[PDB]
Amino acid sequence: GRLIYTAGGYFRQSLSYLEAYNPSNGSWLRLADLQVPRSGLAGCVVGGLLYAVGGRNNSPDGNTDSSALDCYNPMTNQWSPCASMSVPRNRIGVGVIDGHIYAVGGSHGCIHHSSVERYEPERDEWHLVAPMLTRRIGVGVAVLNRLLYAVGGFDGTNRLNSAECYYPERNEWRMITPMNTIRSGAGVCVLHNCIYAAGGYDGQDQLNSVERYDVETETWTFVAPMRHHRSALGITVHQGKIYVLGGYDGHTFLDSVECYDPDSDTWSEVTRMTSGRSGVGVAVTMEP
Ligand SMILES: CN(C)C(=O)c1cccc(-c2cccc(-n3ncc(C(=O)O)c3C3CC3)c2)c1
Ligand SMILES: [Cl-]
Repeated sequence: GRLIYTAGGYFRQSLSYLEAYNPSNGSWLRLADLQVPRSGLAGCVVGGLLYAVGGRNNSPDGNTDSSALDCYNPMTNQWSPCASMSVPRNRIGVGVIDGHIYAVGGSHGCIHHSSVERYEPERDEWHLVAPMLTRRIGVGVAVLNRLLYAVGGFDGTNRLNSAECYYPERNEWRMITPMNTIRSGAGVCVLHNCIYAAGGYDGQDQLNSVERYDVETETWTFVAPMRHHRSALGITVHQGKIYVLGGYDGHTFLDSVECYDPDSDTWSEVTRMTSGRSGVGVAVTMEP
């Protein structure tokens, strides 16, 4: 079976939790802590291994942006450090193409990155690629048809409705149709032929709205809203369904986990995290 892994996050300070949720039986397992607490990180999976990428340790002892890449092996329940990125990237987005990890955007102090870099597990090496056309932190990233999409975020002055696409064989970014909603710190994922953008912050309010981009029609369409307004949510896909994990609603650090069924176009509550938190990294792989 396959589990939904949530790594890190934020409640009062950055967290080192790694916990796994099993959709088949409702259960949560607490597994080995991150070596370094971090919020604003991304999770991804390559070759059955879980990776935690970037973030920031917000701690009473000081605040440190992370250039770290760390690898969790479910077989051993151990974290191993990998090569660090060129730069710290808090509020990062990541996507996997052809067994390589793309690290996109994020912040280092007041630096809002447009830069993008690619990790090759077989060589344990990062290399920079073409930068985005826009500086983006709190950027949503998704992969569809071996193309990489960067969606919304914050450019240092404004939250963004814009999005762009990276064409690996041209090493080139191009704008796509902008979303119907400004979204920073949203959850972005892919399901079937569509990129979904769920929640986020629009500059004024946390959002419950959810819209999806069909690459064949180049248009964004709203689907049913989530039950909870949320920014800095985790999102993943498990068995053809979107799961959104935690985030912040303007009032509470949510423990709510909601699940979207695209056939009924409905959201439902499925479980709650063991504790409320925002800014987690999420991905899916085999059980330990
Ligand atoms: C209430 N606290 C501070 C938290 O919940 C929190 C804590 C740590 C980390 C994050 C986080 C994670 C990912 C992205 C972003 N992000 N990136 C950009 C913007 C923006 O406001 O535009 C944001 C905010 C809306 C979520 C933040 C949020
Ligand atoms: Cl932060």
